[PDB]
Amino acid sequence: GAPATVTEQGEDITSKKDRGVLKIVKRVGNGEETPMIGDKVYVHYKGKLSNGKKFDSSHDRNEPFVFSLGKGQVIKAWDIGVATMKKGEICHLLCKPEYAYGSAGSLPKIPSNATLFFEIELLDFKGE
Ligand SMILES: O=C1[C@@H]2CCC[C@H]([C@@H](CO)CN1Cc1ccccn1)N2S(=O)(=O)c1cc(Cl)cc(Cl)c1
Repeated sequence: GAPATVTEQGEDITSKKDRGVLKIVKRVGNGEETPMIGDKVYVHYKGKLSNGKKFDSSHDRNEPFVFSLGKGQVIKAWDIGVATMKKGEICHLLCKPEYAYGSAGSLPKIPSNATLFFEIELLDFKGE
């Protein structure tokens, strides 16, 4: 399925080239611009664990997830991955635990040493 495909065929987008964050662009976005550090970004997403279970979805809340990029408000894989996205892009992101919740996990939903899969749509980004 999609998690296997990003694992096997995704691009390593880490600066360290440690295959900790892998990406496939699923829907090509607009032009060339990507958000910059500190921008307010609006996304829709769904996340899955490696046992196949969906653990979260913004779509199901009927409102986007909003954060300021590059500030550690989200897991490292998201600061790295969303920074690569164009407006309107949809991507798949595979996040090894070192770029997510590590050995601690995040109870109740995220176990220890969890590789996470996301589908992310970048709706908008704006400077404040
Ligand atoms: O960094 C995150 C990432 C990436 C952005 C989208 C979500 C948000 C909103 O739930 C949570 N965070 C930040 C965060 C804040 C507080 C505790 C743990 N993580 N998550 S997430 O991995 O989907 C997530 C979803 C759910 Cl339901 C619980 C947890 Cl612990 C994590």
